[PDB]
Amino acid sequence: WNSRKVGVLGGGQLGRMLVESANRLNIQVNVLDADNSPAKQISAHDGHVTGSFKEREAVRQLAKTCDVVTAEIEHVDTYALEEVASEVKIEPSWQAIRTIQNKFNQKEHLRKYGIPMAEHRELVENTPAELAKVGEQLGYPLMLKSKTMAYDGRGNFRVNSQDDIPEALEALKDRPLYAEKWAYFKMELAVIVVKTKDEVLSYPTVETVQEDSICKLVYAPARNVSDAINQKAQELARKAVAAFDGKGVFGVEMFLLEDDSIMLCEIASRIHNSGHYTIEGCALSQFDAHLRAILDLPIPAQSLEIRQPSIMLNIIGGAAPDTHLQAAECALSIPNASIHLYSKGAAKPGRKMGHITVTAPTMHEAETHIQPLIDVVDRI
Amino acid sequence: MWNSRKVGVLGGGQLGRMLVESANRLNIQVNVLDADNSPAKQISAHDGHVTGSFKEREAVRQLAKTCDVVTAEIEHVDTYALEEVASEVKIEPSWQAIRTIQNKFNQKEHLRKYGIPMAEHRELVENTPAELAKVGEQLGYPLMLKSKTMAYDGRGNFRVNSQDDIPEALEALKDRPLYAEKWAYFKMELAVIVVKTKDEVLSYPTVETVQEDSICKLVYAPARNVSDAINQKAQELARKAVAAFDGKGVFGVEMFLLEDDSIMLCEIASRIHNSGHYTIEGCALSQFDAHLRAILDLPIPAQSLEIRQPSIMLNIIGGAAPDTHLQAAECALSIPNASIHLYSKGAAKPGRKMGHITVTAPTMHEAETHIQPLIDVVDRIR
Ligand SMILES: Nc1ncnc2c1ncn2[C@@H]1O[C@H](COP(=O)(O)OP(=O)(O)OP(=O)(O)O)[C@@H](O)[C@H]1O
Ligand SMILES: Nc1ncnc2c1ncn2[C@@H]1O[C@H](COP(=O)(O)OP(=O)(O)OP(=O)(O)O)[C@@H](O)[C@H]1O
Ligand SMILES: [Mg+2]
Ligand SMILES: [Mg+2]
Ligand SMILES: [Mg+2]
Ligand SMILES: [Mg+2]
Repeated sequence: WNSRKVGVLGGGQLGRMLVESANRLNIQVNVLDADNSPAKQISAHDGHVTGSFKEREAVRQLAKTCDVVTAEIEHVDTYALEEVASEVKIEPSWQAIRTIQNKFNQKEHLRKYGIPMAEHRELVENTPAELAKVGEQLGYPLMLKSKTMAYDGRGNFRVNSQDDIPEALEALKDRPLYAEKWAYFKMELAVIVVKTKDEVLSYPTVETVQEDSICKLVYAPARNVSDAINQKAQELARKAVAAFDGKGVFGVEMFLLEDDSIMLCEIASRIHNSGHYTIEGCALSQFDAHLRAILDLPIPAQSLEIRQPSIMLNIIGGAAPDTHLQAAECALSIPNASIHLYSKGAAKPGRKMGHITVTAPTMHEAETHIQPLIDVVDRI
Repeated sequence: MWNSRKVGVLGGGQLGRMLVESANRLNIQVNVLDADNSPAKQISAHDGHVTGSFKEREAVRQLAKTCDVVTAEIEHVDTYALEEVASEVKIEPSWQAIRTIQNKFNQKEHLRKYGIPMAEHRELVENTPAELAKVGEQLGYPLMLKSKTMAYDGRGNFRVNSQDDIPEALEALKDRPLYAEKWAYFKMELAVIVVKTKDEVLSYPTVETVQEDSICKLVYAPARNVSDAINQKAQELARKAVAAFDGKGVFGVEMFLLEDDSIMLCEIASRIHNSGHYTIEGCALSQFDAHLRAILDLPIPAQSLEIRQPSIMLNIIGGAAPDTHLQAAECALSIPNASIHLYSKGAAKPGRKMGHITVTAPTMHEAETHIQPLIDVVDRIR
């Protein structure tokens, strides 16, 4: 069962956690990324392919040596993937990844399936006049969005008023964009879905908190949220994921609106930051679940249940190249703190350097244990 | 710079591997001393590892020259090279400790003065039936004939039902230093994992262990059906045993619970032990996380070794077939809340510890129910 070889496009922390799981199962993983990547570092064998998963020919080498190829990002060359689909299984599917990696197309496909979402207008002209018109239809503020290559919200620009139109466009020059109606959410939610060969399952709904457009915190499960909203959100995520072909873990972002209704923010065709808490909080982490789904191995549902309330805090670079080691050093003394350093090295501000996951029998207790670290992070 | 230190591990097996697993999470470098491609090395792709044996003087010397601290994943190492190197590298736990622990007759003779309860025993100065018998005549039958040295998985012990048994005994444990212990009729076996640090002595809760063909099979944590009085008594015994040795690190203590509720020591392991594998999922800080911090003087918050939910651990022991462990692993895939750990040792040999499965649940009763089918399976295959 475990003699197959899994190829992973990307060798960052996501790829790494993934390799932690395969290692557990003695399943070989061949990472395609820079030599030395966080993920090649815990997997000492010769099967790895050095290069970019944006580069056609490497992806080609990866493929020809693997039984299944998967990705640890949604910005991979799905055309290069399309080429080898003859040679190797690809999961999830490259069409699904293709639709998904372009934020506008993902939304329009989803619309066919009736998924609650924020209204938007594709921007064909990229002229301040075109945008003014949208503004009139959608109102301010508006969230100007890049369709592709999007992450950490570096390709998004909040347009508060007709007057920011120029800064917005200068900000997001040379890209296809769409403008989306503003989501007045009271909380951001996320659900990790496991799409298998036969079913679509999900972990419980959690609460995500981004600072500076970057994920800073996750509370699992979501604080002050009725089991119903929880289910609803889950139920929604599963349905949105089902509109895709292929297997594996999908990260689903959502918005909790003031009336407690739910809208989809965006889907990620791969294991995702919101789910790192499953390492310590559930029987099978999303990494475990991903491997299993793409190789058709059983996935008991109770294994995706949350064992104890957990709170995950990302370690993000600050200006000083050690800060991440500062957060971690502090972490060493937080009770019930589980520390994950990414072995990326020296920090660049805003880079994801590691994460700390804290558990306790109750959320309150967990919040109490981690505050001091949260504090340290804020201050420094 | 706390995690910039380098850790040398004498031994690259499953235990060292799990140690590496912890070091990896803290991004701490570990230089493994063992054969190329050993389990621990496989998840550690750097060029610092040492190729050779933990029983080998110079290899041990070489490794030492390469790190800040040397620790071990096994008891059977050259404590004479470590003594040679003590002025060059910190070694934790102490080489003297491992030196004493590695010889079981010496370990127990050391503990006798610290007043630890244990079985009566007699060293065998000659491995002559003539000798074994007079011994037979001193502690009665049946008795456990045991090699003081290179012991594991009972691969060095023989139960001696009686005199007719003798010759077999000697032949099985031929050309080894031996000792003989009076039989211990326990009503159950228990173990406590202890951690010695620069300023404290911590411990995990007591668990119930179950051996089969003298190899550890399962672990129930905490121990089922043991009064509160018993766990304390157990915790104390263990901690008392540990205290008789110097060094920082994790130690495992195996005890016997007798019919009358008294506990006697079975053996103490100078390092991470099978009894604690459940800590990976049962606690915030695993025994492996604990060991690394202890030896590096890093904080170990106490609440981090408290158990989160009941758990049961089961070892995947090889059988006649060298792929059966995959069969157990494979059945595990379907057990609810079962976390599979496979060691990457290759084809199985009989009795080899191939990997382990850990199942947790809000209650032991539920953990047991989940696990049963897996047990049923492993047993079929025995
Ligand atoms: N219409 C909107 N209204 C309000 N807030 C929005 C809107 N779109 C985005 N946001 C805020 O922007 C954040 C980042 O948006 P998004 O997830 O769409 O960007 P990204 O670059 O895709 O991020 P990621 O790092 O997750 O790939 C959201 O998590 C939410 O906080
Ligand atoms: N006197 C004794 N009476 C009865 N059983 C005994 C006795 N000594 C050992 N055993 C049985 O043998 C089991 C394994 O023996 P022991 O730990 O001494 O050997 P070992 O080779 O050191 O094994 P390991 O290091 O793998 O634990 C004990 O757990 C116990 O159940
Ligand atoms: Mg995104
Ligand atoms: Mg997002
Ligand atoms: Mg032993
Ligand atoms: Mg033992």
